[PDB]
Amino acid sequence: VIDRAQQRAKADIMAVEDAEIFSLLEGAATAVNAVTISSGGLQRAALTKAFQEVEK
Amino acid sequence: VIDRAQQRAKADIMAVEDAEIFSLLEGAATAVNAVTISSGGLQRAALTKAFQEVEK
Amino acid sequence: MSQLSNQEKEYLISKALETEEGRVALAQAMANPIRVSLDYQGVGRKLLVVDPLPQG
Amino acid sequence: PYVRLGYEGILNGAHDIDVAGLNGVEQLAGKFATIGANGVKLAGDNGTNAVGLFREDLGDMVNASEKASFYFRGGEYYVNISRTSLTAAGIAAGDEITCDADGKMIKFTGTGKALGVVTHVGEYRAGNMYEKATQGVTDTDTFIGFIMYV
Amino acid sequence: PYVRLGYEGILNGAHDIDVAGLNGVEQLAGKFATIGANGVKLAGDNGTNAVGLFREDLGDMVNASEKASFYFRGGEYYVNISRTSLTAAGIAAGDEITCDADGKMIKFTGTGKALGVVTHVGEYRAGNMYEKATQGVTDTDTFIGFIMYV
Amino acid sequence: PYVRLGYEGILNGAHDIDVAGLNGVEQLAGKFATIGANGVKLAGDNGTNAVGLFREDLGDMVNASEKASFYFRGGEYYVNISRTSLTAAGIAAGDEITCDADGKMIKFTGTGKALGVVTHVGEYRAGNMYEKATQGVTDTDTFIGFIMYV
Amino acid sequence: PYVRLGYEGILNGAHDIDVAGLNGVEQLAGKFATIGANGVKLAGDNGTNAVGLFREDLGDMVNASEKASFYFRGGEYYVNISRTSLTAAGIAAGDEITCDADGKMIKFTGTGKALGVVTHVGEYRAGNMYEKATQGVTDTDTFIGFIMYV
Repeated sequence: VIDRAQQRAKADIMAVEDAEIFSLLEGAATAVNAVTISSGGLQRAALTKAFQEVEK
Repeated sequence: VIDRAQQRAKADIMAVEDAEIFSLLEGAATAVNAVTISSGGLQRAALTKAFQEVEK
Repeated sequence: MSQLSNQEKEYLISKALETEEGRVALAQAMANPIRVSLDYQGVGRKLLVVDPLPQG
Repeated sequence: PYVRLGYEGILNGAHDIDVAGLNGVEQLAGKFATIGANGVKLAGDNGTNAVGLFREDLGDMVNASEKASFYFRGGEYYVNISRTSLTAAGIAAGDEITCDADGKMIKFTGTGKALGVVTHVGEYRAGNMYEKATQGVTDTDTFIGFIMYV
Repeated sequence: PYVRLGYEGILNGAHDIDVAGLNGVEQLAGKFATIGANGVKLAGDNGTNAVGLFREDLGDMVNASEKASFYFRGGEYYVNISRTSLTAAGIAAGDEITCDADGKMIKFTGTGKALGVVTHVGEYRAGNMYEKATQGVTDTDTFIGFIMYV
Repeated sequence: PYVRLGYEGILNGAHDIDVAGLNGVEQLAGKFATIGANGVKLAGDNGTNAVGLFREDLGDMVNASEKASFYFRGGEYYVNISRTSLTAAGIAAGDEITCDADGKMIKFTGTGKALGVVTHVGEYRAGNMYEKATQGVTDTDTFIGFIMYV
Repeated sequence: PYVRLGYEGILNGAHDIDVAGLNGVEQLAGKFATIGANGVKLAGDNGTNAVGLFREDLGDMVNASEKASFYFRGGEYYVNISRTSLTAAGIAAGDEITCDADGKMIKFTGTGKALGVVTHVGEYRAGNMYEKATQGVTDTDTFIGFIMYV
């Protein structure tokens, strides 16, 4: 299962075996989640961000 | 009951008694520490950390 | 010590219970249950994805 | 292209690197290949194609291209941008590649080690010419995964 | 890995690595694999190969690792290189043996990464067993996630 | 009343292991220094050993004695090259020790010849088997804490 | 096979199986002597061979080697070498005699390769071993008169 996870997440751009987020990704703006100096603030900020794309 | 807990954790052994369990076990988890975070906070923060570890 | 007169044994043993029943706990690092899974018939996948739509 | 100067996995010379125009196109970040080397393979033939001959498609997609049975281009056939290969098949060492025209170095492969032939397995192979076309201007001298100049 | 499929079958070690005149307990020094009798081969006969973990015995002898429900014997566990065999890494028992931590590459059950131990039936396996002790040093070449020399 | 014997309550001093014989050099096929011979730190039997003599029971770890004395194997009884033990557990320096096999002075433990069995205090005594392999000096009746040259 | 009448000679050293001191891997486990065999003096007084090949029994007794010119089975070469550097001594009636194995230098002859000392009984050097592989380079800078490590 893990090896699957390992490809699926990361592997120097893959899409000839398992599609991975990093290969697929378009856009990303840190500005929308604000800027924080606490790990928690970013995490609170983050939950909302999928809703802008029109994803639940 | 008191002395038994002390030797078992550790409390100076002369190589004649049960091994020092407290020494052998996992080091200090730097991750838990959010940098300049309260002592009480540390104990709360650590409890969750063990659940991530998958230890009861 | 098993004497009051002082001597120890350490290698001579009897009545073992809970031998080789140890583990090493592993932290979760899955991605297989976190995406949806469905069964399918075919020997490979073809996927279509929409690109940036024109705007303005 | 048409200047003799080949050799290398990446030459910085002229008509060996493009980056916009110059008998081929290169993007300023590549597009990733869903056929061929893109990420590191440690085995596999990766489908058909290992001799170049790809076409970039829309968005971040590179895809198949090939020649019909009983024909060979008299023109310049597609090759990728010139890469090393630390991977089994593909031209790439797990890089994100773009398509060009002739003037770029590839790896050839096959069962010979004389001058190039044409195969209708959607590849070109190493053989000996006698009725089937050679590949590259410096021919085919491959010992499998040698850098041949196109 | 190179065009038209990566590595397959057995793969070549280092040959004629001659280590001699050592003062310690190493297996590197020219010394025997003993099961009993008088050694192997006639003139003009070439060895075989055998990979696994071996253990030093009484005198200047090595033999195979067995159990863990019997005592651990001799220094570090090691895997066999060649110097009589003309073929790959390995040696035929009843020769002078140089061993290394290189044994590249003849497949046999499990892997050898991060030291190797002996299991309670006698197979050879990798670490980590003890974390409070240092086991036989066989640090393998990169080859992981696939069957290989222990 | 009440007198400890072994287990880190007896002081046996220190003795030099680079005294007598040929002296090898620093190299591998060694083993680790800890209290216990298959144990863990602060849990190990101990002879009248100081510097010299230590026999593996399980793992590739040493501390004094413990291993069937019918058959001694591993290359000598193991000796220390160019570190002198600073404990009186026999060896338990807390490092990985590089060992040797030249003629080298040892410390013994237990009454009578080692040709017997093991006493679980860290000693040799006579077993049901006789005319088994002895250690060091022969022809000479050895007693508890004798200094032998191997 | 089964050759060597009576005591050994003195030729280019003959103590520590030709001069070299205590080097290599050793053991030095003494144990009693039964009468020799396979030369003269089978029974009565002193034994067969005086520093040549000796062979361990399976009760841990030592006598003249009972094994000769076996092929395609394991090594095994045991010599009886006393504790002191530059001394080696043979079997006698009774008494505990300290034995060793190889880890001493011997003398080669021929243009072949020694893979060890003579398979047959006796001798304190390798012969010209055509009875062992000539194949591959085992002990560097091979020529006639050269001192080989066993």
